[PDB]
Amino acid sequence: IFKPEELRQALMPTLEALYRQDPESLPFRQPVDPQLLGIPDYFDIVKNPMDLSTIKRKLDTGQYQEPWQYVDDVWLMFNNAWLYNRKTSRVYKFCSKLAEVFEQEIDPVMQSL
Amino acid sequence: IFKPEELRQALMPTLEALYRQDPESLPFRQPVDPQLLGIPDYFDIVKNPMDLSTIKRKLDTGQYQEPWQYVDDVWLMFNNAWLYNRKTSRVYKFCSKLAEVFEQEIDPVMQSL
Ligand SMILES: CC(=O)n1cc(C(=O)Nc2cc(CO[C@H]3CCCCO3)cc(C(=O)O)c2)c2ccccc21
Ligand SMILES: CC(=O)n1cc(C(=O)Nc2cc(CO[C@H]3CCCCO3)cc(C(=O)O)c2)c2ccccc21
Repeated sequence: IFKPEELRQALMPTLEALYRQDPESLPFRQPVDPQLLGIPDYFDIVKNPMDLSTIKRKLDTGQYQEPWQYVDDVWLMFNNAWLYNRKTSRVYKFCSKLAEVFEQEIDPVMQSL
Repeated sequence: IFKPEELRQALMPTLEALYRQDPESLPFRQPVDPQLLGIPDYFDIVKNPMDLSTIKRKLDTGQYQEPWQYVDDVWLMFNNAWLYNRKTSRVYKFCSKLAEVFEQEIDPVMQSL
């Protein structure tokens, strides 16, 4: 039993704190476009894309029933980037920065719920 | 014989240093849109518009043959902004800061190649 308008109250500050990271969030504010980014093999590796805009729209439009689905999506987005990208690349490091932030934002919110 | 991914690795640090200027890079991260910004004389004054998202695209999709073409697109972006906006304007002052930064990051990079 979980309602998605309280989930907005509860979880959106955590999402907002990822968007707040600048410039680290910018490669995550939109879906990965493999041709435009010059990474045509992206979907030979990643099979479930995720990004901040998809996560925000799902919060905004009730596609999250429980809060662990939001959490798993946020980790899917980061995992994808750690899976595809080189460890020395800026996008990898940006991923690790957002992940750090996300871990500290999300714990008290989830310990509450 | 500069290969696309060689230019991308060498030059993209300088593009990151531009994005890291907040708020100064904010008006430069997407193409100037006259309707949305209410400036219908923009294209009567600026003929070769340039912005960070275009420059990034060209680097991502190997559209630069040599480093001086990138350096040219960055300066074109600055010169358009100084040309169009009044000296007292936020956009002009922001531009000035982005150029002082770029000058400091482009130096070791061009020598290095
Ligand atoms: C999510 C993901 O894995 N990626 C995301 C990439 C990427 O550059 N995304 C990106 C990055 C940016 C701007 O990010 C800046 C951040 C500072 C470094 C210069 O780029 C804008 C957009 C967009 O408006 O569509 C997209 C990317 C590039 C190469 C390999 C992987 C990439
Ligand atoms: C590059 C250029 O010449 N311009 C860039 C202008 C501009 O404000 N672009 C802009 C600027 C911003 C960010 O605006 C910031 C500016 C500083 C902090 C307050 O918000 C976002 C967008 C967008 O959402 O597309 C666009 C602009 C406005 C008037 C005249 C010229 C302008």
